[PDB]
Amino acid sequence: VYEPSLVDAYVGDDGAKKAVDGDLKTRVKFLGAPSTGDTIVYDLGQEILVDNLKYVVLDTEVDHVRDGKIQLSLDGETWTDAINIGDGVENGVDDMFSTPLKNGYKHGNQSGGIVPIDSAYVEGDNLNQKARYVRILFTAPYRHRWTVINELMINNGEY
Ligand SMILES: [Ca+2]
Ligand SMILES: [Ca+2]
Repeated sequence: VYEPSLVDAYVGDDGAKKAVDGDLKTRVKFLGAPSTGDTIVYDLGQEILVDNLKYVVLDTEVDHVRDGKIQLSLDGETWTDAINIGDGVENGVDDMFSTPLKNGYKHGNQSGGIVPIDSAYVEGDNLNQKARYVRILFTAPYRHRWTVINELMINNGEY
């Protein structure tokens, strides 16, 4: 069994381990704006029955995903939807300074104590998926912001 790690991304980053370190306060920035079809891909380090997936950022984070799918895979061949973000249509520049709450994210007080109150997240629940890899797939460009991840949280961080 191995620690999770980044295996592919559309752009360089300021420390990819920070997305999967189990610490909702540490965050990685991917240092560019996404285009349709771009991905960020992590190895989970072992096969896991994924019941719950959360993508967490701060509740004011402007570098949140606006249009994309967070997907799971067991084999690197089939990717299965877990979380849908946005409508798949490019947002305008008017959305550049929006918080994640403007784009359908939940606030931490909705999380039953799992996500801090000052943070926002999207979630897939009751997923019933076996997985070894997780990715963000961008379904539209957003030229005005980069991408930050505080955590891709698996099964609420349980053992
Ligand atoms: Ca983190
Ligand atoms: Ca959109």
